[PDB]
Amino acid sequence: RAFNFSAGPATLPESVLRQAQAEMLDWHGSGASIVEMSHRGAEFMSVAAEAEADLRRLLDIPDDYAVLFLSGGATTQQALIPLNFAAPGQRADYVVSGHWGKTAVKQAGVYVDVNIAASSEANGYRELPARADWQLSRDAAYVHITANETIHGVEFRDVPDTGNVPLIADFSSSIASEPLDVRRYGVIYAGAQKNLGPVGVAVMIIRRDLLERSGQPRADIFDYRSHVARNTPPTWNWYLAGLVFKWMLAEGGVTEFAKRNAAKAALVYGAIDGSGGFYRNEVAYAARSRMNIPFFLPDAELDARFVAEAKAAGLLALKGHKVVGGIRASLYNAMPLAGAEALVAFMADFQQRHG
Amino acid sequence: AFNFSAGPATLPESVLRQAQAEMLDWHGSGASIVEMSHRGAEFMSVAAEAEADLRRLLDIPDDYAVLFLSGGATTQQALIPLNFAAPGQRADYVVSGHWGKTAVKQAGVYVDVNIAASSEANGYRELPARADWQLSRDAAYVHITANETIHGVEFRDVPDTGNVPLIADFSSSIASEPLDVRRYGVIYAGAQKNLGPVGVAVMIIRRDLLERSGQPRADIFDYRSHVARDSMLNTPPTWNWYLAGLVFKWMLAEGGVTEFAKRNAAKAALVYGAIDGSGGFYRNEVAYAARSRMNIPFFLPDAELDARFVAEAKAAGLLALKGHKVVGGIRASLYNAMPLAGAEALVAFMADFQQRHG
Ligand SMILES: *Cc1c(COP(=O)(O)O)cnc(C)c1O
Ligand SMILES: [Ca+2]
Ligand SMILES: [Cl-]
Repeated sequence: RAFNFSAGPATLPESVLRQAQAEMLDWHGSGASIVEMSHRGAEFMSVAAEAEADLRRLLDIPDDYAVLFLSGGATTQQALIPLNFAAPGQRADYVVSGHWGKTAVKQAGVYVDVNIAASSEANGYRELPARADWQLSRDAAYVHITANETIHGVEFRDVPDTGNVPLIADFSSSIASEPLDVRRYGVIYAGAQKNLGPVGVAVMIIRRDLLERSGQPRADIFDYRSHVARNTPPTWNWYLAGLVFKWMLAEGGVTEFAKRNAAKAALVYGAIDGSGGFYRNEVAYAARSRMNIPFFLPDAELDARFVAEAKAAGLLALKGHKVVGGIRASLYNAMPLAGAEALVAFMADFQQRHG
Repeated sequence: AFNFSAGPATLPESVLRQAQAEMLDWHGSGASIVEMSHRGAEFMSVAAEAEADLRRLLDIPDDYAVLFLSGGATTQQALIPLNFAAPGQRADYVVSGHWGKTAVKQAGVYVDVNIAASSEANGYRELPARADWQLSRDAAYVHITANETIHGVEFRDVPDTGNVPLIADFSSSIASEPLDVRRYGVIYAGAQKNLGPVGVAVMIIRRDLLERSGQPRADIFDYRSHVARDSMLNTPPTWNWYLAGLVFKWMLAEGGVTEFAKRNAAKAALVYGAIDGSGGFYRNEVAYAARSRMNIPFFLPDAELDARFVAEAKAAGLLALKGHKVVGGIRASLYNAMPLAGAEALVAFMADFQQRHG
């Protein structure tokens, strides 16, 4: 098979893509395309309601959290979060463990007093900053973390304690990759084209008491309270997200993905750690991501040969991000265990031939 | 059947057929558009065609920027004052209907909105004379709604705003006829109306306006950064950009905006002809110079006959003709994808309905 290890867009389940193609002119036999459905018609309202109900069941989202499906990606929500959940220039704490947290900080500085409570940038984002050294603010509007740093392969494995300050977490690249204890969070959000919502579908899960905050002066379209009262993806995108949620449920839910993703990552790290130094991962063991695994061969020429020979072998999109170099194997929910097995077998053969 | 919906609009059948056929096999490549990286060479080539085709379709000069954006027209109605006005600066708005009211609503927190002209107090039937507009010398821009879908009111000219740039919402009429882009500071259009349900908004910006500082704002809310990153400042909606590009190609293959000017003038002339010849049986009160070519509301002698018109038309295969809830009546939307034959079928039904009920 052709395994697609792209960090973005994530590989989508074949059956989901096949279904979306097959009924694109004839949804459920109705004779009309999902693309041309009115958002307010009975047909699409059922699609949207099933998408929300299925996501709530997948992640065990309580009724006292709101669920939003949104356009504009994670970066738009990184601007809207301080505008909705902080007073103007109120302090907000950010923990920076990689590129996507830096981006979240960049959007928010205009609107809130952004405090870097901790950062691993000085060591090149090779670890999580130790919780003991975090410098949290008593009056912070929230503490923002990036659950899984997609470029740097750095992942939280424990929900940090932030006292009585709500925790806000960017789960773009790991949402629904394992059980998520929603009640521990003030806000969980995820951009599109990573682990959960496909093209054009960002997700936000919001503890409802946070909607009682004034926030900052803002247009209605930038007010989450107005979104919850009644900037949603196109219908076909929302329908595609709903198909993904149904697929995840059919596969066994987050109980199954926890086991599958742990197994995929253990195989790849095992292949790295047992390679006698030919493959090298530089992330602290306690922070090693299950979802995005960066590693390096002895030089960049071998890195390039690996990407090209892997591509020829049906293993796609393995070149690391520019700001890191090397190789990056992404192992999202729709990547089967067989794909990690195929990568590990290729890694063994490649080393036998070039090492 | 013919679908007269004001939104979402009828998509050309050929566009949906092509999109379905190559969903998993774009250009014979075996690759799906929905899984393409936006910075990969394949989708980069799609985005370049989409911009080139739109520039060709509307004759957009090089000193205007073209953006493809998520968030719809309402998002851009908040971003326009944040990008093109200083905090609290005067901004002039012309309200000829409900989409203008929505634009005012999004902007009021960021700029000192002045209603330079409005028809709200008479149910949006008629705008004041141009000489009675209260335009502000210090305004950051004048915002108009080119076509208002609920009341069927359209600018058939371009108002003179002096040296204050004109910003125009073309969601329901973009590419329905030639447009002299140079007469505008900003042209923008959300999806679902004359573009059809393509899932992306377009903006056309005179590049000197990007030299303005606007208001302190996140980078993701900064059109300057969107232009610098070619509408890929963050992850764009790729599939939707691709669908919009198919619509542009379809519009060019039909003969471009000169052909749609002819077709849309002919569809509207047929329907207004049926209204105007009816002896008052079909009522439309919009002054002729402001009559929309794209959304044509009219009223039967009473609401019971409006309901009979909707129902009997539906049974005749003429769909989605009920007027917006806030006005009642009938509304025939006649977007680019609606063929002349649809207007002919509607007018034949209008003649038979009046023969029977009148
Ligand atoms: C991919 C990714 C993003 C991307 O942000 P968008 O605005 O959706 O492009 C954000 N956060 C994380 C953790 C990511 O992995
Ligand atoms: Ca600040
Ligand atoms: Cl749409």
